[PDB]
Amino acid sequence: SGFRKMAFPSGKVEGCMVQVTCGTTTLNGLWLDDVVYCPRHVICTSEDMLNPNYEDLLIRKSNHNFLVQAGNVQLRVIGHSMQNCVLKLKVDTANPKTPKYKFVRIQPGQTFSVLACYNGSPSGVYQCAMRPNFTIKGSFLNGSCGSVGFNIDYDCVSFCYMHHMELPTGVHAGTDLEGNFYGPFVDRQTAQAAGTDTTITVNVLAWLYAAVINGDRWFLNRFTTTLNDFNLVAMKYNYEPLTQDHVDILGPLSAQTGIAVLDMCASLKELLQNGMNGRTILGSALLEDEFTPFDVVRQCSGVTFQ
Amino acid sequence: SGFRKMAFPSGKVEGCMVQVTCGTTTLNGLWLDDVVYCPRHVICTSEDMLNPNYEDLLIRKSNHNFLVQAGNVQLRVIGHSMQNCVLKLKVDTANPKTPKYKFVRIQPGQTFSVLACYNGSPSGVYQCAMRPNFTIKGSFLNGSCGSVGFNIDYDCVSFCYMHHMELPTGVHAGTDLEGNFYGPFVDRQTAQAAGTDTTITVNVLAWLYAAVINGDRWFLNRFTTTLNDFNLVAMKYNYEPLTQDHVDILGPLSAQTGIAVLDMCASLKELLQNGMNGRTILGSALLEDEFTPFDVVRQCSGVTFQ
Ligand SMILES: *[C@H](O)[C@H](C[C@@H]1CCNC1=O)NC(=O)[C@H](CC(C)C)NC(=O)OCc1ccccc1
Ligand SMILES: *[C@H](O)[C@H](C[C@@H]1CCNC1=O)NC(=O)[C@H](CC(C)C)NC(=O)OCc1ccccc1
Repeated sequence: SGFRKMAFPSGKVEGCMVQVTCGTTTLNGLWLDDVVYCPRHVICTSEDMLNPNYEDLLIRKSNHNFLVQAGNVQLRVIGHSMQNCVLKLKVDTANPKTPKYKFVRIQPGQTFSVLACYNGSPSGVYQCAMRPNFTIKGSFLNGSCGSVGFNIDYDCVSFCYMHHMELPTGVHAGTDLEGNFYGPFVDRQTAQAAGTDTTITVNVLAWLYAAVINGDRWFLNRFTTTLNDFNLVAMKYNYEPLTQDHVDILGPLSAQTGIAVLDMCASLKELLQNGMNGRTILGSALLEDEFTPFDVVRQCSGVTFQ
Repeated sequence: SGFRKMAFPSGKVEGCMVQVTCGTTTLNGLWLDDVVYCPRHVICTSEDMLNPNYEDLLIRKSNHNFLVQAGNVQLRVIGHSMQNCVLKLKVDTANPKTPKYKFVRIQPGQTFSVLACYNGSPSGVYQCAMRPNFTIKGSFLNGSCGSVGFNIDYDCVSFCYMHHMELPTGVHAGTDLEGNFYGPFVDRQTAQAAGTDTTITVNVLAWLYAAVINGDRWFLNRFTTTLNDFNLVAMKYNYEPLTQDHVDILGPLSAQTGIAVLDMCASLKELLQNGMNGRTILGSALLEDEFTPFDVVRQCSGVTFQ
């Protein structure tokens, strides 16, 4: 037993990280088949980035201005192009270590693993949630751009995120691998505005279910509640509204625990109005919202990939 | 910026996980060169495990009773032997994906990444600390035995932990890869006693330094303290005593922040006596102690492996 924030095994993605250089900017790219993907601001200098005209900047570049390195061996750029905020470099060699993969645009509230990279070299892996306001709470330094977020189902790697920028708020913003930002963000060095962040209610419930599965059962109470009775309390506390579709997603967890979902909502309601009184749940003094119901079921049994 | 609990990239270790079967028990083994390492209780039935005579149980086994599988391909056992609580299976083929590696016995307070495995197949990765009482707070289900904990320096994998058992307390116990348990534990299914756990003071300070590096600076105060003045407060709160060698380990973090270490101890003293007053530090309502000073410096800049 036990419950930990768990990332996917990163081996399949490690083999796809390369270094992309152009000017003095170096960052990470993703090498799949004969195409390298990286953030398009690799083509900016430090002055460009305040309001870059990316089309005019890319025009001044040719294939040989793009140095791509995988370890110490290397590809040549036989073509380049811009798709939204990513650059695609067509290269000599198809990556021999290309995993089965898809590109997916994930939804707010879903989680993924981030392989943090510097100079094309993997550095660490951790789990993140796409916040309701389309930011992530990451760990990214200069050079980290082009690090990717992914899920593994099967032997199949679903890439969902490429890192581009840190907002002066301290949280992080990026694109899908077609180069479209999550959220309202643009790739320029300007003060940019994330919305109010809300707590992912269905994730908090799933973690309360994980807590019961693991012996933490004190918060379980006497009360019950209705869906709209709870949703009134949810908006008081900036929790995203709970729907019937959320209830049904929790069905498996409800059936393994024998605790009805709105029995679980009633415990959550009192935690929100009464606090935790200095006690803890799965070793945390806060309500955790970065576990999806699938994360919980995975970890609590299943938990197996090619 | 930002600060997250980060595991090492797991690719090098994924290639070493195999399935070891003997009877109906299946668990994970580690395949390095032509030797497979796994917990010796793979040779027990469900009745043996209450007080197994491992030597007498191993004698009834021969090489062909040990089914070792790496993916779907497979090795033959040309020799077996017991070293402390691990079985070593000499096998046909040297693992083509063997990384450069060493076996190390880590010290209390150090951290490592755990690659959780089931049926020889990697499932997830997360970071753990060896507690002062030689347990870890893990996430392990049935079948997880033989999963390993490791560090990466270089391209060099330092294996330090193999998982064996869950204590009725809920925390986890295991051996080094020479088969010697961390702590007083034995591999039998008996109620077993971990000591009082203490908080790793030097790790908490390192995380407070990480907090200051990342903008969380409210806890920084006015006071100072002496080493033994702090150590009196530390034993009140079951914190391990702070020594001069701990101070010097924190030197780098002190010099990047400009905050003297016993200036940092004074802030920690007031957190311990006054609580956090419902505020948070790096998004946590508790004092975190599973980051070493090296973890902090790694993540806060460096953070790069083969
Ligand atoms: C790409 O490597 C970099 C990632 C930033 C670096 C600091 N923390 C991150 O997540 N992205 C940028 O530098 C980005 C470039 C624009 C053209 C998109 N600008 C940016 O994110 O400004 C925020 C910032 C810059 C430098 C240090 C701290 C924050
Ligand atoms: C090895 O796969 C297994 C790992 C346990 C399984 C449950 N959570 C774990 O960490 N180890 C054992 O089953 C161990 C065998 C002895 C001969 C060492 N016995 C044990 O740990 O008992 C505790 C336990 C057993 C089953 C479920 C929950 C706890």
